[PDB]
Amino acid sequence: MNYARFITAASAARNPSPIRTMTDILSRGPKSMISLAGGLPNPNMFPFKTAVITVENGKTIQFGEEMMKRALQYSPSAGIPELLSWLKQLQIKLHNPPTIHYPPSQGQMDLCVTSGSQQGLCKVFEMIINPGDNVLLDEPAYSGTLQSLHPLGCNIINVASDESGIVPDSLRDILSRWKPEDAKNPQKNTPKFLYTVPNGNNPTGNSLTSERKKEIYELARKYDFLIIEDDPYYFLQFNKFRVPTFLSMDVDGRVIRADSFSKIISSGLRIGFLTGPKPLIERVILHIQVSTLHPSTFNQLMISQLLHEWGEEGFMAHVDRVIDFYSNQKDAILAAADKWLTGLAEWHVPAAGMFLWIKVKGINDVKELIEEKAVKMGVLMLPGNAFYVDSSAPSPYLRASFSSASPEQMDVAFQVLAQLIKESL
Amino acid sequence: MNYARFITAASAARNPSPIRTMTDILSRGPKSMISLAGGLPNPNMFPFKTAVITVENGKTIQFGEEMMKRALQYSPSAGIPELLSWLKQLQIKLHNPPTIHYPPSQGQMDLCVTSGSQQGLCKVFEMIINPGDNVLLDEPAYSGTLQSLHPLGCNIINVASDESGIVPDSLRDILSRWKPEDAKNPQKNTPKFLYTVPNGNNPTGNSLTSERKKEIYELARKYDFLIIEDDPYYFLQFNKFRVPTFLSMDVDGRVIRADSFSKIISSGLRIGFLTGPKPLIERVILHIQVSTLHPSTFNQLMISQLLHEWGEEGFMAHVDRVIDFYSNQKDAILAAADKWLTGLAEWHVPAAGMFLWIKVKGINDVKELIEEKAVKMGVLMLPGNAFYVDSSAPSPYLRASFSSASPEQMDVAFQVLAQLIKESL
Repeated sequence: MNYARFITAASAARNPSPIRTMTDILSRGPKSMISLAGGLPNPNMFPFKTAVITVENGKTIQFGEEMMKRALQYSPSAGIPELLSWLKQLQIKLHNPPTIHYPPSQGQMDLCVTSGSQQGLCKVFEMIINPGDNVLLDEPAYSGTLQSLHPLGCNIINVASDESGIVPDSLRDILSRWKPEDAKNPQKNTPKFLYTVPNGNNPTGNSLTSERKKEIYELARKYDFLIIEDDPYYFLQFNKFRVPTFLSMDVDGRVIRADSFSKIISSGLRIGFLTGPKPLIERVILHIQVSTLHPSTFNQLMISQLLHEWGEEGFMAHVDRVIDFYSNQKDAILAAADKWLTGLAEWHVPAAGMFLWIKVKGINDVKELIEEKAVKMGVLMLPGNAFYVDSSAPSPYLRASFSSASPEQMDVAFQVLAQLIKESL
Repeated sequence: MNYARFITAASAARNPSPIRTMTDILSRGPKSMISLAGGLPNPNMFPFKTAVITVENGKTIQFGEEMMKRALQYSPSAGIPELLSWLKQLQIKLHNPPTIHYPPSQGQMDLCVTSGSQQGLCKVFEMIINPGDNVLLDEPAYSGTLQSLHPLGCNIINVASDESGIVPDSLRDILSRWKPEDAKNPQKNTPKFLYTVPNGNNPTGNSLTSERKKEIYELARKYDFLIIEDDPYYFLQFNKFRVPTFLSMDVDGRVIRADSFSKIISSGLRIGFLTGPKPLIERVILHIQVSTLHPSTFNQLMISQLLHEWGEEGFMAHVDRVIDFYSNQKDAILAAADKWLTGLAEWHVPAAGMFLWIKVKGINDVKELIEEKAVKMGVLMLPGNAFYVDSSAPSPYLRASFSSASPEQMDVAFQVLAQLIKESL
């Protein structure tokens, strides 16, 4: 409703970078006209000439001479138009956001392709946070998010969470520190946003329920804060009826969503995208315009041509193949845990994602148990300390990945782990 | 010497992001050991399987099944090791920096592959600048740099420049506002750095001389500021004895250099690199670790395999082919200017780069002359207003690109331009 409340002075001060202003009046109008105004290098000098990329369950992708020249040249900061248009239709199909036809100033849905979803998130955090600002999130959280927020000088207020994600009652009690009208008061420092990973949180594997999302959204309206929906495992849910997203219920235009292709299409190509209210997305684009400029044109065209030949049907079929693999991996690590860790640890079944979150009984810090008996016993898992703001506190938790291990390796790994628990206890 | 003076509180507060700490003790030591600690998605799910990329004057690049899996997966934040090692040897060959074997803390040379050179520059500006800080540069300057510095709240102090770049006498007079010891004084606000494009400045085309670089470096030592050497046209110099760089004379470890492949290899692949003192490069890497994470693995491997088969010899031969093309383009636009604009405008011969900088006689603002008689006469060039901090001031300058136009198009464009000058005058 008043987006200036969520934009720093520095972010609001950004102005558009003109690599389109004079290259603008060239297509339409006088088609026979000469322009010595662009800042583009001559692509005929570039050494790569054609490309052929094979695809499993898809048509081979080919860049001919002219397409290769485009792939090797600058492109628009928000992304190439055919990828933006395909992704916009995907978001309408999956989430039907209420904001599609809003006026720009009151939150019209807008998309920005980013160089990985984390780039979008980082520039969103930078857009909003002044030192001393209060922000809300649930621990344990992705260590990369915690390391991104740390230098911004915000106070991170932990919201309680359980096996169904954020607990609305905890959020409501935290917010009772303020009155709703304090959000309009410059002195009061009400929280600027709530950040969460609603599906398959890294490291816990837990996901929010539909009922809790509705409750949380009502609190976000009442105290007027944004919801940053960081959803990189949205396409890795094992339920296969997906819970409606915050974006799908965002009648106010207060949700910024980050989607990722890193887990289903490619992490190395560095292509994700943000969806959110136009005034906030515009601030991110302007920051991109003076940093990365745009995501790799080559990699966007690879993905765009894949997605267009797949169609939404082929995309969802690919998603379902990937879910099938990870769900079988999940069953396998749960079976190994059932056999070897029962009575020595506790865990919840992951609802989505790639990780199993294991609490060891009768030990206060597993960092000693793991890092010390590592090279020794030949097994390695990740201590949970890194997923809390205070990583120095002791943690009895371990994060175990099931993305790659074979059932044999899982059995060996947990056999070894079980013996150390019984020796250290 | 004291790098903390050039690092903001927020930048200094960044800590390493652990996507290597536990994936570390896996290669060496116990080679038979199981790790459930990584955070990598399974690359067998990714849909692209092989790639074949043809190369002019080079061997065809092929990604087989295993190389493709690597290209589609996360990689180190500073770049893939074989690209970093090749680029390090290139920098030693071209610049033999004095800092190669310094201790890390006193400026050991370090490299970071970035997602385009401008990303490195942006994160360097963000690393250094507090609101109110003073910075030095020469106008006219690249509009993207000006738009990057504007929201950071620094005072930009203009240093005089002529056809040989920055004028040392102007820099010395500006610096006489302070005493050298003021650089150690928290209250005095001596300039943090000098930024310049030393070869083929955009928009002027002018380049610094060797004698002036030595003078400028001595001033940077005396008043202890950094030199940010933004050199995207280093490989597009028409002289073909290249002037020694600031990096080549950096005995103190006070130079941060940005190199670009955007003009010679590819702008769309978004691959550049920073070279500088390890403590400052480390701050940039940590920021990358929470934003883009790394440059596209796929595109790095494309470039790395090209460069390794070329060798330094094949790389320099490619550079010389590109210089040959742009120098012939330069001769062509100068010929068209000689024929049609003589007596109506003044220009200096570009020493490097892609642009001709034209001053129109007897008119105060060419923005009216160009933008209004655009669709009309069918010719387009870029008003110079965008390359000054105060873009509202009138500018009699035009930037004309010679990267692409044919000699015919240049003749037509300047014929049209000449008539408007004679009608408007």
